[PDB]
Amino acid sequence: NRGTVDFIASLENLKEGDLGILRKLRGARLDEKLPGFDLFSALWWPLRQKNQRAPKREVAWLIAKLFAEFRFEQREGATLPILMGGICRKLEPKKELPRVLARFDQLASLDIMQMEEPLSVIMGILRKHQQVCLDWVGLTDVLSFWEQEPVKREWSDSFIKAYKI
Amino acid sequence: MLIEIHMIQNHSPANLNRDDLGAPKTCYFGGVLRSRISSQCIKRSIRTSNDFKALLGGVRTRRLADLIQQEAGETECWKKAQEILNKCGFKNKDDNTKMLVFMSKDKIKDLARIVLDNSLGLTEAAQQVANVIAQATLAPDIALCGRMLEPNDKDKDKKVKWSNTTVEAALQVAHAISTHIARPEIDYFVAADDVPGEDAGAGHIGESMFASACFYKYFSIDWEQLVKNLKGDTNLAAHTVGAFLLAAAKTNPSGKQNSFAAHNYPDGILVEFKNSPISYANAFVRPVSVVKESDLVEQSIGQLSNYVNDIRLGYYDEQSPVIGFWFSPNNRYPLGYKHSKLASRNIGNLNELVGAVLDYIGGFKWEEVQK
Amino acid sequence: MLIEIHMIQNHSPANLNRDDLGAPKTCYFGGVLRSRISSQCIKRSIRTSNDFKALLGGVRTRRLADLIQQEAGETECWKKAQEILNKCGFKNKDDNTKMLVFMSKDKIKDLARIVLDNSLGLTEAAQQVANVIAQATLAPDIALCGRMLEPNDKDKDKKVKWSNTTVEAALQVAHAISTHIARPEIDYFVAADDVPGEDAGAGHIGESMFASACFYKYFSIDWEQLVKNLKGDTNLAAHTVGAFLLAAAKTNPSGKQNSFAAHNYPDGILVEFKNSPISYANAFVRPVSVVKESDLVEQSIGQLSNYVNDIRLGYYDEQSPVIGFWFSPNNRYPLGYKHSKLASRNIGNLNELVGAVLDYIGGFKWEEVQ
Amino acid sequence: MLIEIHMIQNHSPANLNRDDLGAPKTCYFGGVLRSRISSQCIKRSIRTSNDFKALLGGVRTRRLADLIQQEAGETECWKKAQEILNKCGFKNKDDNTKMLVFMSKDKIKDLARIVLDNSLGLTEAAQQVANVIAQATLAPDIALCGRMLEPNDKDKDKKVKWSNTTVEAALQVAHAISTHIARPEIDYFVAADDVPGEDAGAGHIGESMFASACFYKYFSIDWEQLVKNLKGDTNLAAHTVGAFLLAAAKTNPSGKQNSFAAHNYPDGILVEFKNSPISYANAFVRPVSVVKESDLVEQSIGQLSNYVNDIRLGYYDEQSPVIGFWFSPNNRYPLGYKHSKLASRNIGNLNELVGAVLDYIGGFKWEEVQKS
Repeated sequence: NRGTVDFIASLENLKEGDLGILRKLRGARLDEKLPGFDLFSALWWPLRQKNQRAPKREVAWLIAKLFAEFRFEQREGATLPILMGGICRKLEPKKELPRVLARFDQLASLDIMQMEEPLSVIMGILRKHQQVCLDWVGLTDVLSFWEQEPVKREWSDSFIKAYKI
Repeated sequence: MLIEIHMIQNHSPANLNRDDLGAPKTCYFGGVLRSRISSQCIKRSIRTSNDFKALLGGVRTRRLADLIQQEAGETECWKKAQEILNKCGFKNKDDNTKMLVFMSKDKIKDLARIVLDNSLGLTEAAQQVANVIAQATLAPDIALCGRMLEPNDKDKDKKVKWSNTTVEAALQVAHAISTHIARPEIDYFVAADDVPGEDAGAGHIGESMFASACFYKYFSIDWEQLVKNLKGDTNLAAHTVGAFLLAAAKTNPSGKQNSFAAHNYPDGILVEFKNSPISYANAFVRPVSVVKESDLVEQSIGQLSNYVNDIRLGYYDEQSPVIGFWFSPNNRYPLGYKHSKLASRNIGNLNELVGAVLDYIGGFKWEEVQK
Repeated sequence: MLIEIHMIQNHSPANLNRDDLGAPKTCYFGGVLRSRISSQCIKRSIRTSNDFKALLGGVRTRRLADLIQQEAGETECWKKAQEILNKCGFKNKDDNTKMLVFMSKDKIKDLARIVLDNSLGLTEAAQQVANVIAQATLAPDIALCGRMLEPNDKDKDKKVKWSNTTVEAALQVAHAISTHIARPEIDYFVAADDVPGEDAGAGHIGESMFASACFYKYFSIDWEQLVKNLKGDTNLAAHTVGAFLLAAAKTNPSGKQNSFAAHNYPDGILVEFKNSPISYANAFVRPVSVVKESDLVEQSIGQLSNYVNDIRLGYYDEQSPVIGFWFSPNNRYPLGYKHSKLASRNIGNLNELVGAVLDYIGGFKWEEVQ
Repeated sequence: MLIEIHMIQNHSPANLNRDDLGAPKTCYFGGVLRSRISSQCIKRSIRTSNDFKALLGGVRTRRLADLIQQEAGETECWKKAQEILNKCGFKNKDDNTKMLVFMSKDKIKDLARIVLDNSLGLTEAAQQVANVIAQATLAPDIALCGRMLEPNDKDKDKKVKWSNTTVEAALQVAHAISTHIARPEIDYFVAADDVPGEDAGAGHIGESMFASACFYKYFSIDWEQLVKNLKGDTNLAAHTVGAFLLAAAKTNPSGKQNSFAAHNYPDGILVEFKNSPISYANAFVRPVSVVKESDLVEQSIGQLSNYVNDIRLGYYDEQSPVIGFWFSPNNRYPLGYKHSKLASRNIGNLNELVGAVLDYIGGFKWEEVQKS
């Protein structure tokens, strides 16, 4: 998973100009606004040459855009279901919890190509409670193998384990 | 001979069919979750449509004594009618019996005639009543949908043995599955108070559920069983077929349509004449994704055309060729830009499609058979 | 007969309809993400507009007792009215009934009259209140929107018998959707402290959301049901239709318009008369992608016109003619084709269009029904 | 009666409004990228301007205790004051409150009286503070922009009731949008070191962003709502309208003006009086593509005039006349061409336009409504 680590580290090493370039391209394709294409090609291509493994292009593009919009310090041990469960536990158990849980459970139904806005609402709820960390490497690894059933099983189980305690 | 209709219809965001919890109906097809519309919903929405009003000659009711009184005018016979209805094994729970009864509306006058006169006795009249409900099958809707009625046995009169009270269905309607994945959505609604008060709160807060999808509809009609259901009335059977095609094309289920108004027309109709029924629902075992170079309806039509080509080439039989018509408004959507050969005739007008269907069916004209 | 009004309307960057999380309401149409305006927002904006001000006959509210007490003049007629409403099936919760009640405003005087009378027992007064509430369905907005009322039978007295209350709505409104794909945007704001202190930090810091899109709105009016719900007065129905068209043309939802002010008039309004309702929302299954030469609104009108042409030539029968009126401001945009006209009369005016639809519907004039 | 202002204003390369990163604020309109100045920024620039100095009555602060002590002048009340603020529903956090209080300054001294009454009960003092805070709305800025204030009740008090604290705004401001496509620009900068060394490097290296643009701005004011909000006063309302027009026509945002200095006056103002609010921002859906024979401002004003004339002749009403004033300095730009006359008066001076505007509302004079 060293390629994912290098990808995330290169994402943190980015300056503010190309970060704004990526911020302006939210919800867009890869075939327009050439500076975004050039920046993404510079970010992703050296991973394949040295490292045999590399994250998928759609997953990498989604992660880069989400990082540009929702800049978070990468820290090991801060997976998205755990933080979501910790947020969900300190909620009203009658009305707000079913709504936020429905917004979370919408995520484990789509493909990579349609997860942008359902992930952006989650990151907005995270930013509302002033988070300072997110495991981008673990999220990228989970998003890579999103079609395997034990991956979704562990995602839901980690959410429930963090919610219950 | 069987007439099979396959339709592709993209819908605006709406909730045309929903379960007990309010969520839109879904199903698991091909290992993937798709949106569904129940077949009985489509059948009822076609049956109770304005374009089928000239053919509605049957009522499926629970209160028959009310109809008896309303068709007898002013002479009091409601308790008597309830009693004779109870005698033929129907029970009675506060003016409505325990079962629904399917019967043509023309025979209520006969039931009123038997219930009015005191010349006959009670129990024999009950037997007579059975002989009217077992023979009230000359309705287009009974002929299409089909009826089965099994009365009670713990309160029968022992002299009211029933004849055969079933009608085989002449129309098979499938559940309208979706061509792509399911995308359920929640609409968070509020309902405000017209009179200001102290707080800024509103009268009610809730959430509704809706989804937008492209549906694949499948219908099948058995012409021989249809003309047997109406006892050889080929003219009336052709009238039912034409009116059914018009109503099925030009009507949508009326579920939450005052808040969504998804009155969308089909974007493609394929009408085939066969001897054995085939369903093209396996065209979308792989769900339809979206490419920027096309749209959802065009991709769905292309997938349907590819699977139709596969089916025709893999199950060709020289003994039974199949003749089909493809309809799209003003030929907006052809049967894929790859073959141009699965459609025997390309039609751009719905009325011309109905006329060609009727002419293939029996050589009749539409305006002849409309009355 | 059915009167259909289709609108193509481009809006400034605004947030006209949100949800519990403060994001603009969206949907998934044609397999892609679109920006959505709920139908309730459009209906409420139409109902409480200046053009509909003379026709606001009905009131839907939870505090009916306050209205009864205010109409009755004095103050002591409050708890008694609460008792009558509690015996009618409306359980109270902190000086407020649980359920909303929709009724015409003219019958509140009768309610004050019966409640003010002290010579009548509780149950019969409750029965008369229930009867006059069930029969108070004469209002243009109640006729357009319909009514539902299911009183709580577990709390009401067993001697109270309700008549029919449901009214069939004579109007359908669709959730407005964007013709093109949706591009949500996040606006970073802070609220500045107005006095100096120790730190240079602000007050609040937040990220609101907004988006701009061109919408396709759809309304349908049933003429016969409107006349029937208005107790057979055709002049009131004609005035209601004309005022509804005027209010739908020149009123926008008020959600967060103090900060965005997207008071944009529609750039296309088409009116059709036909016996079955159809929505042209499938004109934009494929999103409208802007090119370097054309614009958004003209491309949207062109695609809508192409789909209208395909429908009119594909679903046409001689036994049901269709007469359409297309309105663009001083003929800024043409619709019917690039060379043909599918609308029987292009109108460059709004009042002339209203006069034309009234004159077709009955020969009525705006100087008589109003 | 609604009074509306539509402004077309060119701007030399600057960074007037930013975001978290530092990029100029953009938006999408008509499928293309634009340059945007947020309406909150325009409202703040108008509110704290020189032409609005005589009307700045209200204050929005989280430091009400400091203002109370400053109006009082003695030390030991201040801590006591925050205790009072803890009982009305303002939980303090690190020497200041947790939420902003927006109220007129003229009532602040009355607040001091409450912390000058040592015989008052704590609950009674909290109730009086809540009442006087709820009643402090007699200022032009609060009337224009409105107020929503919701004190928390988690730890507030018992038997303390808050009156209605809500003012409906009489001012609507639309976000400015460029009348063309947006071309952002990146400026590479370094920070030279003042001391010689062994490497001749720089102290810092970085980037900035900027863009020049022709903006459309839209303001709307409801006259009756403003008069109702100002407690029936009309002279102060006329002063508010005149000062608002003069400030919005002559003030710019103060963001990165020490490095870009884009103090450009507008080259066209449309002032309209009508019964409904209309916004002509749909004119520039097709972006203005610059041709060689003219410039940005002329084509923008021409397209705006085209849309304005088409709207006026398209939504024409009989029982509601439309009176319009068109302003350009010394008639430098008319309403493009291809029209006879659209606005009633083509005024060439700003103060004459203000005088005509005050004359339309009934015939008030600027110098005598200055006295309010």
